[PDB]
Amino acid sequence: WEIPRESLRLEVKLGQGFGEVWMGTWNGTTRVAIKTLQVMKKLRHEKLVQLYAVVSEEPIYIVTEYMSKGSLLDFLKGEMGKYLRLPQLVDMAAQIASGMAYVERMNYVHRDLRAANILVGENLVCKVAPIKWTAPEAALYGRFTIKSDVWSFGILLTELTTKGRVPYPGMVNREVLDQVERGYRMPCPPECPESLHDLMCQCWRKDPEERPTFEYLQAFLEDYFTSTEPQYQPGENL
Ligand SMILES: COc1ccc(-c2nn(C3CCC3)c3ncnc(N)c23)cc1OC
Repeated sequence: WEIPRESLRLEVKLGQGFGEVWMGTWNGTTRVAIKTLQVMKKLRHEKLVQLYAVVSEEPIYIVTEYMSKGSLLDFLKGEMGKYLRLPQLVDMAAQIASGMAYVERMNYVHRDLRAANILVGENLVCKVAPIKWTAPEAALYGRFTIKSDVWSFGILLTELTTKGRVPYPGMVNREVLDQVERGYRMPCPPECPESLHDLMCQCWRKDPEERPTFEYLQAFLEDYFTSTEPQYQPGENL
């Protein structure tokens, strides 16, 4: 996994803050993402951003596949938001579901699944790479599980369907926590089918063991326009 420092060229800054992320070149021939300051060495999946190489002595360098559109959150908010429509958004949701199903199967917990933590490439490829996105049992008692990730996935569906807005518009953290424990849940967002809001509701069940698996979510999302909304019609935004 270890590569020589002189094999890397750092071209453009992409982000900063703990360290930075650059776009660059590996071995003079490969566009890569470079980040400066073991799970990533074990995990492998087409919907998981792929580690390429490391420089493991301070100053440390992490080298992964390049994702050309930046974060899903940035992508949704930018020039592309205006044009995404439910079939695109449902498709991206399904890809992430697929990523998380691999994580499910491998026995890992992600713990911070949300749009800022997903990357987007060419051709709408999406890949896996604070109260408001967190399941109550996780936020309150540190019970982080795949089931709390499923909760976050529910919140990400709303980010997808509102094209990147903050969940719980106008409420502050303390307000979200209090309200959600009292049984509040986000209503159906404008022009988004009730059947998809119902999936969100399934992710936000109080009993973490009653929430759907990712394998279930992936299959539902892949099949959505044949099995669930065979008669869908694009509207003004979705
Ligand atoms: C855990 O390691 C990383 C996680 C995310 C990114 C990453 N971050 N970024 C941008 C910085 C804000 C999103 C990327 N852009 C394109 N491709 C990428 N792979 C990235 C880079 C990483 O290392 C190269």
